[PDB]
Amino acid sequence: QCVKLNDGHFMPVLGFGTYAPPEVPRSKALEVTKLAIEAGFRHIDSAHLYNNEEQVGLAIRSKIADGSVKREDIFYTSKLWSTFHRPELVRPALENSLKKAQLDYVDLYLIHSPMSLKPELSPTDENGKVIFDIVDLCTTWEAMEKCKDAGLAKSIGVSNFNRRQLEMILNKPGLKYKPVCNQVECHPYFNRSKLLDFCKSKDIVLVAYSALGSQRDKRWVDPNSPVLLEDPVLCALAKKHKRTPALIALRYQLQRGVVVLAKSYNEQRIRQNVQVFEFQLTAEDMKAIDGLDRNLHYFNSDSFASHPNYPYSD
Ligand SMILES: NC(=O)c1ccc[n+]([C@@H]2O[C@H](COP(=O)([O-])OP(=O)(O)OC[C@H]3O[C@@H](n4cnc5c(N)ncnc54)[C@H](OP(=O)(O)O)[C@@H]3O)[C@@H](O)[C@H]2O)c1
Ligand SMILES: O=[N+]([O-])c1ccc(O)c(CN2CCN(c3cccc(C(F)(F)F)c3)CC2)c1
Repeated sequence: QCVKLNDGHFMPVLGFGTYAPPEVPRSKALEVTKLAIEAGFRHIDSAHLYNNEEQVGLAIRSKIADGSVKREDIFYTSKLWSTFHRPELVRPALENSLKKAQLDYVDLYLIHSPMSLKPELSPTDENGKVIFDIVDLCTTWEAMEKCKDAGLAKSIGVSNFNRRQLEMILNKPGLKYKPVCNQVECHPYFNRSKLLDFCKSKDIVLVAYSALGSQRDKRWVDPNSPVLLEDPVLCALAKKHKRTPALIALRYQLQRGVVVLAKSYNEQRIRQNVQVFEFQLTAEDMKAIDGLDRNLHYFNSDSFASHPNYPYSD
């Protein structure tokens, strides 16, 4: 089922992850998203960065056209990339994203990250050092507010913000709309409980990404770090409930009132992940998973760690 946003709109509590790396043909994005919708998914998460909006838009419009689903049955998220943080660029980037997906509006538009870059998805100096930018994100937000006001996005939110960055938006002068959510890295090795409480107290949904340990992408993730789905507690619980570690991890998020994203480009696992609605972890199960937290984020950059808006300390 869904959950009510601080704006009145509803968000399905399970969402499909759509990112896949360059080497996965863009055609593939259209298939998987369709299987996702057929399987039961009603929340779809894309981004400009992901470069798959044409197919994801099509996927959706394809399932409206086969009578599977109405449009308001579907919750579609896109995201503003960091080269577009300047307010005069927010709306054009949203419009672009809509035009690509042949769609009238997105349910949710996010600030992908607070790490502003220079107005190239990854702009780079003479040496290959990525070029930072410093923008007042409150002006980015006022621009996001004009997009909601204009019906182009039903709900607005942020992604990758920490507590301090969220407070910055929440105490902006003349604030019109709270962010409805804050999409963040969240899984049992990095549960973000403190930030989860804060978000809750501000009537902000925490949406978990990489809740399955991520795609372990070579650009971002240290190959040393342990594979989430291989954890013995997550594996013990899978047997215990006759399910898979993935399913344990997803259901874990639901029972803390966290909306959870799951990515798969495999038809079996796409169908599997909706079994998350078929079973319950116990109170003991939950405290056991709570114990797994070890302050480990899969995404890393020595480059970005020195960006003035880097969200994690350390
Ligand atoms: N806001 C951001 O900055 C941000 C960052 C990262 C991600 N996201 C969102 O998060 C979404 C997903 O997160 P993620 O892409 O990092 O991946 P993820 O959800 O952690 O999943 C990672 C891997 O788990 C595997 N997997 C999925 N279901 C499984 C199952 N039932 N059993 C076993 N393995 C399974 C998948 O492989 P297969 O594909 O082989 O099934 C996938 O590669 C992304 O699509 C994106 O929408 C947002
Ligand atoms: O699978 N994927 O490769 C993949 C899939 C979906 C995505 O939205 C992205 C893009 N990410 C890049 C990392 N980023 C981030 C956020 C915080 C810290 C750090 C730091 F620790 F690295 F600095 C990085 C969030 C946005 C990559």
